[PDB]
Amino acid sequence: MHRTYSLRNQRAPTAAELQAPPPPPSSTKSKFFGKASIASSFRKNAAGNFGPELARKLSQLVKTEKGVLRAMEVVASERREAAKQLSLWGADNDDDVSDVTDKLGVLIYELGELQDQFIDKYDQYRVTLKSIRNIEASVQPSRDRKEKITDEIAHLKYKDPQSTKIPVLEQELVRAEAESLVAEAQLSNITREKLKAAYSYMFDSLRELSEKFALIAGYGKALLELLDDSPVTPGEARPAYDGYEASRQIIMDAESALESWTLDMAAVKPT
Amino acid sequence: MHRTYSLRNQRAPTAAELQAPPPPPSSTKSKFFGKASIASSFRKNAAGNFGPELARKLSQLVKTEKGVLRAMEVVASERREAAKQLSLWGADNDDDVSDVTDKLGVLIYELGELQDQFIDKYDQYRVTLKSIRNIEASVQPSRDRKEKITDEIAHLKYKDPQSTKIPVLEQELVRAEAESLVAEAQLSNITREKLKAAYSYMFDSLRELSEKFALIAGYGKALLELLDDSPVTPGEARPAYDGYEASRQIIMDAESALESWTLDMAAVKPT
Amino acid sequence: MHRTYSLRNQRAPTAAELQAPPPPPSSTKSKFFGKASIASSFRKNAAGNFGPELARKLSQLVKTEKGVLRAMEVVASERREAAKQLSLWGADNDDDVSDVTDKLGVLIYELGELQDQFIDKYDQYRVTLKSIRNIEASVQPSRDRKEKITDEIAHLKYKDPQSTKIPVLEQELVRAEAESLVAEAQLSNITREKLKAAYSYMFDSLRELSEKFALIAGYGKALLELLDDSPVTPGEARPAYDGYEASRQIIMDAESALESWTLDMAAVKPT
Repeated sequence: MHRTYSLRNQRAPTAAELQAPPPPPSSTKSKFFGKASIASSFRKNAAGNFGPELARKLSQLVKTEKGVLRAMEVVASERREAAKQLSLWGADNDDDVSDVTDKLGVLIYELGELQDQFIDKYDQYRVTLKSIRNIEASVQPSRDRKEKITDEIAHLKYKDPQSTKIPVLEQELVRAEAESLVAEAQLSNITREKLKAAYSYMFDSLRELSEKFALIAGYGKALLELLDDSPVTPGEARPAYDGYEASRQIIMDAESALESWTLDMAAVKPT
Repeated sequence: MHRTYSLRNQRAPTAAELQAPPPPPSSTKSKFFGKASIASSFRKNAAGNFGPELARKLSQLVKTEKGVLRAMEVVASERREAAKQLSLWGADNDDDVSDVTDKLGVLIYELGELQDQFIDKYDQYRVTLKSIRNIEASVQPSRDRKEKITDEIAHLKYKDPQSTKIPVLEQELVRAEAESLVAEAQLSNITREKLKAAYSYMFDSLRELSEKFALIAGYGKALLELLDDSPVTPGEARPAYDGYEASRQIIMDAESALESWTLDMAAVKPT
Repeated sequence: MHRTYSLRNQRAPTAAELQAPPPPPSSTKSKFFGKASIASSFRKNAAGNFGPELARKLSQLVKTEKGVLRAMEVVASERREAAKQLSLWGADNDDDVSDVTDKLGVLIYELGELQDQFIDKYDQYRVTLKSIRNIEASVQPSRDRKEKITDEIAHLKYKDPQSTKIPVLEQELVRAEAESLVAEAQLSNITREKLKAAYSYMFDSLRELSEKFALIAGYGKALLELLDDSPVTPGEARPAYDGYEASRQIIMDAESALESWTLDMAAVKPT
């Protein structure tokens, strides 16, 4: 992150914040738990309660992303209702506002739909995180077997070196040594390859959602241009709205840029 | 939106979907209400229960966005925990994975922080939506007075034209006519100006969040390049990690592009 | 401070830590309040209980440094006892150890004495912090008078513009305006000059204590050179100690460098 050289928690303002000062904190700071009700919070402790020690963190990790999915499902679905209600209010308004508002509802509807595709790809990233969780949890019992083996041979050797079980326990240590070694190496291999692929796919989904979000946001700015802000005095009639086809053409250009999106092209060019 | 010429609900695939087929639907389709618990749903009906008829839709609208804010608050805060837990797991892994993972946790932390600023600006857009709700709700009683006036004069005229209250009720109709006319005109004025300003600011916040999201996503892709996917065979040691400063420099370029973001420049260029 | 680009609290190791790994955390983590008993903690809240609002932070600040002084008084005095007890143990040991140990006790005694001078200068810095506290606390009642004045004139003007007290209250606002302005300007002046002088003197005391600490520490390292670590086998006598004058001369050089310390010279040369 970006932080200032001060004991204060507040960081240095961004160049974007220089032009527009940051708004006051949101008035939705509920005086409650604030973390996806109670069942999710109790579930969070349950992952580390009765799971393998090695995979306890991963058992939380994959399921924690389910909390991301469930919360984002509400965001996508409930914001979808906002587009429903927004375009509905356009009726009890003048024609110019009605056309702009319901068109904005279409654009927000697209915002929600793209979000839903993002949650689907997010689920796929969660699924492969579950897969690496599964193999790591399968590795753990071998570690259990190995430490049990060295514990027994150490205890038996301490008791007496003439025990007949130590000749076979020494080979059992070598047994488990090669046993654990082969899949410890592939555990690093599969973790590296799967994490790289999963997060490359996840960031690909993030880039897809991000650029689509930006394209609709900018074209909504162009859509908002057909919104007269003239302060008409009372007693005088309004000229009739005429930008019906102009807003219609704006959507067509939006759809044209929507259906012509390939990963080869990218307006965002990191340095 | 984009839909195909078919009675089927499924739409035509996007060019992005042509390269990568869409993933299967998420496994988080809970068999429950699925809309921000029950209190929000019961609250949604309450807005239209005991409110002014004109502002019933707006009373829902501004408060519905509070449901967006509350749900997004969970998303921002609970995904923030995912960055916490992800970087924590980097300990019980090789050094290369540890450096990449905790750096990814930093980038996701920035993702959450930018989300929080988005919710703050979203609250401001909700607040001005509350303001237009307030004035429209203040307009409603005049409509109540006007229809009551014409109802009384019509009923009195039907009963008898010689009633002494009709001479003053006729002027009362003109009274309320000019009364309602002046602020009906400004109601259209303030609704148009405030909606345009609020949604221009909201789309400005959306563009800000979108481009910042994309910048961090792309630089995370560059960060992921320092992740060897070589399938090392068991029994052979690994060369030591060396991309400590390379990943450090990647963040510096990310911060440099982060602190040098102005609305004058925009990589996204709509056609 | 120096922190790493990770959500982990642990920072990047220093170059000094690279040569010598950091030791495990101290075993003195008492399961108690741990902040200078209870009276100091209760006193800390008392400073902000019944004090002027403007000087509440400074009233804590100057007195908080008394907590530094009281705690450092214990450190200086109780470590002074450690030098007493250390040199005492030198009796029931061989002559070589006895000479080295009691000489080390002398050096630690000097360590304590220099600490005491540091606490004295620390008290002076605390005293001038009390002085700026006093003047700022004296400024506060004028702010009280000014806001009371504007409150009364606003309330009286709201009640009626014909009130006879408003003609004199308007001049009273100008009265307090020039009143507050003259010492607000000097408040900034005196705060800047006094804080600069106090912390320059405080850092001068810190530099004095620091370099004296280092000089005694290094000469103690030279003193420790007269300490044979040979593993003498049992049954063989030891050669008699002879470095009596060598350790005596080491102290003389230490005292010679001690009495020849001027602020013009400084081994520490910041870049």
